[PDB]
Amino acid sequence: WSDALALGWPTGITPEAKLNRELWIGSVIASFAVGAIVWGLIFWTSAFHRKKATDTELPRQFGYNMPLELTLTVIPFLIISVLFYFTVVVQERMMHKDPNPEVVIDVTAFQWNWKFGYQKIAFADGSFDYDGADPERKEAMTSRVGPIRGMTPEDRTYLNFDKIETLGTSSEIPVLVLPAGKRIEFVLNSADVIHGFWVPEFLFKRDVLPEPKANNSDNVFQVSEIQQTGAFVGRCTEMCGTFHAMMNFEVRVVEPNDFKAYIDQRNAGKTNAEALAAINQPPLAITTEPFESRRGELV
Amino acid sequence: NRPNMVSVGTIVWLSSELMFFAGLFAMYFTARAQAGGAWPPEPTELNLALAVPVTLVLIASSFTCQMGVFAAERGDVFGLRRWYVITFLMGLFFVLGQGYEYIHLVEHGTTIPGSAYGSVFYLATGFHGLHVIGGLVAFVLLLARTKMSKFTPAQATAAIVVSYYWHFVDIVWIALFATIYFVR
Amino acid sequence: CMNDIIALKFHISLNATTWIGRIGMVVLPAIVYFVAYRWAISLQRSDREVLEHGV
Amino acid sequence: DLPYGSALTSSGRISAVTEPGELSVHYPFPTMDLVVLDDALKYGSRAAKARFAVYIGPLGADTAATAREILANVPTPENAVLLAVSPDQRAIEVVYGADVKGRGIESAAPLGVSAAAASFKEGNLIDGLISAVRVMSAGVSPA
Amino acid sequence: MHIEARLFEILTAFFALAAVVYAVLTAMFATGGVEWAGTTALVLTTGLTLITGTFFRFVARRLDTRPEDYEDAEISDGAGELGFFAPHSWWPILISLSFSTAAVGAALWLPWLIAAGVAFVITSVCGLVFEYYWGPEKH
Amino acid sequence: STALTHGLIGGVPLVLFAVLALIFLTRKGPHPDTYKMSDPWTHAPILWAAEEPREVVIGGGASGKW
Amino acid sequence: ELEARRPFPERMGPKGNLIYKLITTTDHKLIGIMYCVVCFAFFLVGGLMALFMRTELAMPGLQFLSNEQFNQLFTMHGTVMLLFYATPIVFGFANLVLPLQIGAPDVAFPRLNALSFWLFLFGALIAIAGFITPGGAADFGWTAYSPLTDAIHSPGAGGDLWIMGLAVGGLGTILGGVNMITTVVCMRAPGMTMFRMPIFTWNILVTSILVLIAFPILTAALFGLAADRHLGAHIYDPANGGVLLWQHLFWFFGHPEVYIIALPFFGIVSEIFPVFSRKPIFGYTTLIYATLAIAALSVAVWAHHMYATGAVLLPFFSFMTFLIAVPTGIKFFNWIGTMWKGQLTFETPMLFSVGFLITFLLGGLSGVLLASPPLDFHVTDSYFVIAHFHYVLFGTIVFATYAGIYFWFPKMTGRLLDERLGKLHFWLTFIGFHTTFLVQHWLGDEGMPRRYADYLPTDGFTTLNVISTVGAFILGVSMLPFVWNVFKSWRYGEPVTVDDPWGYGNSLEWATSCPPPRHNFTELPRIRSERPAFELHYPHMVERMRAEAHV
Ligand code: HEA
Ligand code: HEA
Ligand SMILES: CCCCCCCCCCCCCCCC(=O)O[C@H](COC(=O)CCCCCCC[C@@H](C)CCCCCCCCC)COP(=O)(O)O[C@H]1[C@H](O)[C@H](O)[C@@H](O)[C@@H](O)[C@@H]1O
Ligand SMILES: CCCCCCCCCCCCCCCC(=O)OC[C@H](C)OC(=O)CCCCCCCC[C@@H](C)CCCCCCCC
Ligand SMILES: CCCCCCCCCCCCCC(=O)O[C@H](COC(=O)CCCCCCCCCCC)COP(=O)(O)O
Ligand SMILES: CCCCCCCCCCCCC
Ligand SMILES: CCCCCCCCCCCCC
Ligand SMILES: CCCCCCCCCCCCC
Ligand SMILES: CCCCCCCCCCCCC
Ligand SMILES: CCCCCCCCCCCCC
Ligand SMILES: [Ca+2]
Ligand SMILES: [Cu+2]
Ligand SMILES: [Cu+2]
Ligand SMILES: [Cu+2]
Ligand SMILES: [Mg+2]
Repeated sequence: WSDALALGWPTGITPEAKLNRELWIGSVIASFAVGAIVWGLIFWTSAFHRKKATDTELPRQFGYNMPLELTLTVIPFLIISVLFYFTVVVQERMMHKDPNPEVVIDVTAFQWNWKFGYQKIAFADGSFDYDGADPERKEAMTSRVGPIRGMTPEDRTYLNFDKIETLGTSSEIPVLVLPAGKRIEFVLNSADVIHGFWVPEFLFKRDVLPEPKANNSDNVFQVSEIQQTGAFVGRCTEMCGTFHAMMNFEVRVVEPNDFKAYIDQRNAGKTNAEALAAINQPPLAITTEPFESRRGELV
Repeated sequence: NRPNMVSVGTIVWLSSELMFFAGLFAMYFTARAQAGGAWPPEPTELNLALAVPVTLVLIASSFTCQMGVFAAERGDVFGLRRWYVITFLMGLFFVLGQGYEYIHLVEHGTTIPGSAYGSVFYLATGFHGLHVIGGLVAFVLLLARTKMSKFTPAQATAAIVVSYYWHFVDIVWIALFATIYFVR
Repeated sequence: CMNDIIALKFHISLNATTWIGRIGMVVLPAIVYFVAYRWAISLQRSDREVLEHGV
Repeated sequence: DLPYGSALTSSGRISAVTEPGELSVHYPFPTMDLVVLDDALKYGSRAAKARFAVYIGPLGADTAATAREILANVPTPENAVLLAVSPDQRAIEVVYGADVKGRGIESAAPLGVSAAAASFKEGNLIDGLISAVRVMSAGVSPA
Repeated sequence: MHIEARLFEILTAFFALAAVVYAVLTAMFATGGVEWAGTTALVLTTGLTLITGTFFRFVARRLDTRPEDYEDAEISDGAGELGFFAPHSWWPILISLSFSTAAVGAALWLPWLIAAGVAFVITSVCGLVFEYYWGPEKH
Repeated sequence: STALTHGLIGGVPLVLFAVLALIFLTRKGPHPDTYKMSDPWTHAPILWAAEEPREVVIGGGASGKW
Repeated sequence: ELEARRPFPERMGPKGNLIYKLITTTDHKLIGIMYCVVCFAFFLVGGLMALFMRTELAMPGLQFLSNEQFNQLFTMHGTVMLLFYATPIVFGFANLVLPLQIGAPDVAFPRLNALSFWLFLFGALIAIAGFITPGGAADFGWTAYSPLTDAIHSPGAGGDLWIMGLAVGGLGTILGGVNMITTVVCMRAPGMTMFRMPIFTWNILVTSILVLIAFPILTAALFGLAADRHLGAHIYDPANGGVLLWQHLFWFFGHPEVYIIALPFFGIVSEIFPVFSRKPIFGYTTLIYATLAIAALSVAVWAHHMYATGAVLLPFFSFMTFLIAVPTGIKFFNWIGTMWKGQLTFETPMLFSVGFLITFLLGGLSGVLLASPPLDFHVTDSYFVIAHFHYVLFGTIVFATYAGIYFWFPKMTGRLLDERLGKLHFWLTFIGFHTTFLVQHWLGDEGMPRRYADYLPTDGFTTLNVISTVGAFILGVSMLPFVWNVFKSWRYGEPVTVDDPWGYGNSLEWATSCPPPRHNFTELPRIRSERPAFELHYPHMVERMRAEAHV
């Protein structure tokens, strides 16, 4: 069974996730085969090489087997070389970026929640085009000699702003709406510290950094398509402060026609909750719910 | 007929001390790559009319420090004291020269909170200056021990290992001086 | 008496300093007595070791 | 002639080994009972300034002349008091050096014999030795 | 002592190869160009093994074979005085207490406590250095 | 539930400790069996002496038999 | 041939036998013992922190801990285990036997050796002292990622005490590493060549080299962080590139640091396996090459902890990380080859060593799974990572640590720990460890990230968290039998009157009394191989070992 050999790995909703899961199962099979051999050898000598009651002389005092030793350094080298090749193949596919994505999402991480913006939508069939860039609010952050290349540490111009934005709340989980079967581009920028953009169904995550360009970090990753609709939870993975465990989000995948209807509702001034209700979807997140603001059960 | 245990312990520690300066060097290079074209940026104006004579004094201190080692290996405690006192004075002049450079740099707007360049410049050079001050303390402590007992081979070993630290400090500054004032 | 001054400078709760001094007023003298008594006798043993064995 | 795993070193010391999981002492008495006897021997000797010794084994045919030879193995035998016990011989031989003479051992040695004999009848070897050492040490002065 | 530096030269060659390879591999097809933090650390990691190895190379070629460097030496070959080893000292605990006082002052940013700690360290280090060199009192 | 969770956390370690202790601590140690008077003295001769005070003409002795 | 003995050895020294020694000793044997007691006190202290977290994670919702307290808990729990327990006890075992192993009377610098202990004890206390501040101790994790550690995001004094406490302790570790390199090079006994030293001595010397590379750069990075927090510097400012600058330096320190606490415990089992197998260590020459290769490779694989940052050269670090698995696999084959065709008796030191082999392998197999960036893209910053370094640290710094404690307790004390109590301790530890850490592989894969104070009932993490909580409390009660054994066997344990209580010891410490005298040796034997004590005790086997050495 693949589920037993997956050890809890989600099946995946993207082709990159499927390829990553296939690599995981094969590597686990290879690791288990090696472990069984070594565990068997350890158990064999522990059960059959114990000191008997009818032995008086010490055993043979051998401590060097050159042909065996040279053989036991080549076999592990071959296994890692095979694994390295498939490792390189998979990461190249997972990190590949198409110059023409169909949906571009601006992911803004902060302490302690999320903000999702729709930068640009360009369907490959030409049935929906939308430019959500907001450059009149990106130029309002400039702060300027400056300690760093003429800029103060409060420059914040690296962040992206959009007309349609889903802002996370302490009593409202932010829900990101994406179309199924379309290429999605995620641009990650962090306001303050480092956060983690992890969708377990994506079988992939990347750290969200402040000033990613200045840190030589590639903050853009793409998925070829999402193969099924539904709701999938997302969690922060990088230690970001007091509420690192209480800033989860949800990704809602709907049909292309549904996504077009939802964007029109958002353009019509509707909030995220009521726009989702306009396309016959739950207004709030269903995989996760907001955490109680109370600091504990003893409060 | 046997290696000097104190010399081996000092050289081994001196090698580890270099990794401490490796971290400071990494910070300077990381900030230099993010400069954007200005390194050092305004209003920082490095002047070589003072750094070069200060650097030459520290280099000359190594030669007089080596002269004290020759006297120490010769068994001449008085020759060791004369050369190490001279080395201490020039080492003190290096600290005063660096501080006088620091005062003018601060007045012109180059400070640790002022700019990223000020942070790396003062941390790299300031920590080296702390090492120079520690070396000056070693000279005083060693010279004070010369007035306590007769000049023994173990005492001559202590003089040699102190010069090892002073030579290490001088060599590190040459790397710092070339990297900061010439490789901009 | 300097608990308020210590609390501000050394980042200690003022309530904690009062109770630390309160509990320590009874526990710390007992600890010091035991340590000093053992320390004083131990120095006697150190003096002895020189006597039967030299410096 | 050395045991298995035992070697004579260049300084004359014997470097011995024992099989893993085995003991190097293996006295046929409980550990806590041995501690009580050691305390009785150590503190009894301190209170009287005379080294007290206990022997457990054979004593030839004339026990009294074997104890006498045995006491020569005790460190400072002139100021030592040895209690020899022979389970197979069912006897109690007590010998002391000349330095202990006149310090009250003459009154205490029969008492130590009587104390040891009383507990031996009950099947208590270590208890008898402990009782004999205690009464003999209490009856000897540091003079 | 030919083996001791051969250990460091072997480490030196690998560190030099890794430092060169990493710098070149980061110069090309790597975002941002040469990654300076790792390159600086690797280059000066080679320096650590180079200084220790070079010193051991110079010491080895000066002195002849030692009894512990012989493949068939006798225990009696090492007879003689080894050197000075301190029998006892309470100065080391005072040095650590002096250094810990300065660290606490630096942690809470108390300049007076930092100044006291530095003065304590100097006095404590002076005691350790002068412990076996102070002469008898003169009266 | 909540009662089962606290029962397993506090109960299993104590139950496992008792079971494993009964397996191992009830075994016979390497210590030798206490000697009995009814049995012959097959052990090697034993000479015990105190180390105090810190460092051959006899002065007398006595006899006895139980 | 009647030789007078006491009925029982003295239980304890008289009044005043220890207190003045503790603050004035230059003896490595006493200092090494002082390192085990204090490191075992810190291990107990840090374990209580994990019990608080593990109890909190048993059920959804915050029952008794807040988010801030939980964040402080795993930071300090990890700091205590990694820097206050594992790193110092490496030098704990070094001061116990390394001068004995090389036939030396003392360490190179006896006073510098004592300075390391006190620098380490007061440095650890400074960092722990953050818990008495109203704000609390450090809560940014032991990794101390930037700019989370900046004064803007971590303004409390607990983080500052954490930084300064690490600097003081790091200085002691550097000095200890300097002492160990010098001692091995200069204090070897006549006839003890470099390739005749025990594997443990080889591991410590190589480890001390790794200390001199990793710890000074950590001290440099911490001082830069202190400059940012107190002087308003811009060292780790994200606009200046300081996000990756801190990570690069910290992981250049950190990954060489985990082999500082791996290789010495590899040496410990390498000393134990030949003794209880009645056979010479398999591939003695090759194990040295494997250790050297592991040390060299560990310096240039630091960025495999930064796969998810998207700012490191993946092919370079992925390949070199795979290379480390080869020498580590070699060590298993030598250890199994040593046990192969032997006479195993499975005493407590041997029993713990076998537990190391079983435990270390599973954590090692998870390592190659993580070494590939594609697989790490899903399991990084999750409980699968938590399962890797817990299987792979526990085997080295607990199983091998306990194996060394049981192995060398008669040597350093002259008394034997009870084996029946030791077997109970081993099985309790094994069962509790596996119960509390087997299910964490599933939790991380299912989607539970690491460093979470709370989760939701609908997350599906409750059942496995409860199972892990049950196993953790078994590890807590596994602590009592060993503490009781140490407390009782230190005064009423079985006396050791022989040089080798284990029968077939090989290194030089088994050629001296238990405990060794003040200068460790009243005589030395002829050194002709890596088993001088075995040759001394069994002269008739000298011919056999030379003839049968090669298969
Ligand atoms: C290096 C050695 C080491 C050891 C031995 C351990 C021991 C244990 N640790 Fe580990 N741990 C780490 C190294 C280690 N740890 C590191 C490096 C981290 C990283 C954290 C971070 O992200 O920053 C970590 C973090 C960590 C996590 C991740 C938590 C999280 O991210 O949310 C967990 C999860 O449960 C854990 C649990 C345990 C448990 C149950 C033990 C068991 O060993 C505990 C049982 C042991 C005991 C000793 C119990 C104590 C019992 C007593 C009876 C004490 C009584 C004492 C007094 C009353 C004074 N620790
Ligand atoms: C004892 C300490 C220790 C040791 C020895 C190791 C050993 C290894 N570790 Fe690491 N590791 C840690 C301590 C340790 N580790 C810690 C503390 C962290 C997290 C720190 C933190 O975040 O706080 C970490 C995290 C960590 C990461 C980053 C995970 C992440 O955060 O995403 C990676 C990835 O490459 C890694 C891989 C490895 C590998 C490949 C080995 C190899 O050395 C193991 C190789 C061993 C074997 C392979 C078994 C023997 C081999 C054979 C029998 C032949 C088999 C051959 C094949 C299968 C090819 N570990
Ligand atoms: C001079 C040394 C003498 C020491 C000798 C030994 C005696 C020590 C006894 C131990 C004392 C501990 C008891 C203090 C118990 C107590 O009353 O305090 C609590 C806070 O716990 C604490 O601090 C406990 C930590 C104590 C630290 C341990 C002591 C060791 C120190 C003294 C060592 C110093 C180093 C050596 C000095 C160098 C000199 C050299 C010799 C709560 O106060 P509060 O602050 O109101 O918190 C509110 C909530 O309660 C409420 O829920 C809600 O959450 C809020 O209202 C919250 O504010
Ligand atoms: C015997 C004194 C012991 C000191 C007290 C510590 C003994 C500590 C052991 C029991 C208490 C811990 C169990 C429960 C903790 C909890 O869940 O919340 C309680 C409280 C709400 O949270 C706290 O923060 C408590 C204090 C944290 C620990 C201070 C660390 C001390 C630093 C060292 C310098 C001590 C030196 C001793 C020096 C010894 C004497 C020197 C003269
Ligand atoms: C700081 C003064 C600098 C003076 C410039 C010249 C440098 C060499 C000075 C030689 C001094 C000789 C003293 C001597 O032999 O006395 C010896 C004793 O000196 C001491 O014990 C303390 C010496 C001073 C300690 C310095 C601590 C702080 C260092 C600060 C570094 C900036 C003679 O002792 P005696 O009674 O003759 O056995
Ligand atoms: C559908 C879930 C099945 C459960 C699979 C459990 C696999 C256990 C593997 C244990 C491996 C131990 C090394
Ligand atoms: C980015 C252009 C080249 C920069 C090279 C800097 C090298 C600095 C090394 C100086 C070493 C002096 C001894
Ligand atoms: C393309 C430029 C390459 C520069 C390589 C420099 C290597 C590190 C130099 C460190 C110097 C420390 C003194
Ligand atoms: C000593 C081995 C302990 C193994 C503990 C793991 C048990 C896993 C049970 C999973 C049950 C899921 C419902
Ligand atoms: C090397 C990976 C080991 C994986 C161990 C998995 C433990 C079994 C957990 C079963 C959970 C069932 C819900
Ligand atoms: Ca909970
Ligand atoms: Cu976050
Ligand atoms: Cu987070
Ligand atoms: Cu790693
Ligand atoms: Mg991470």
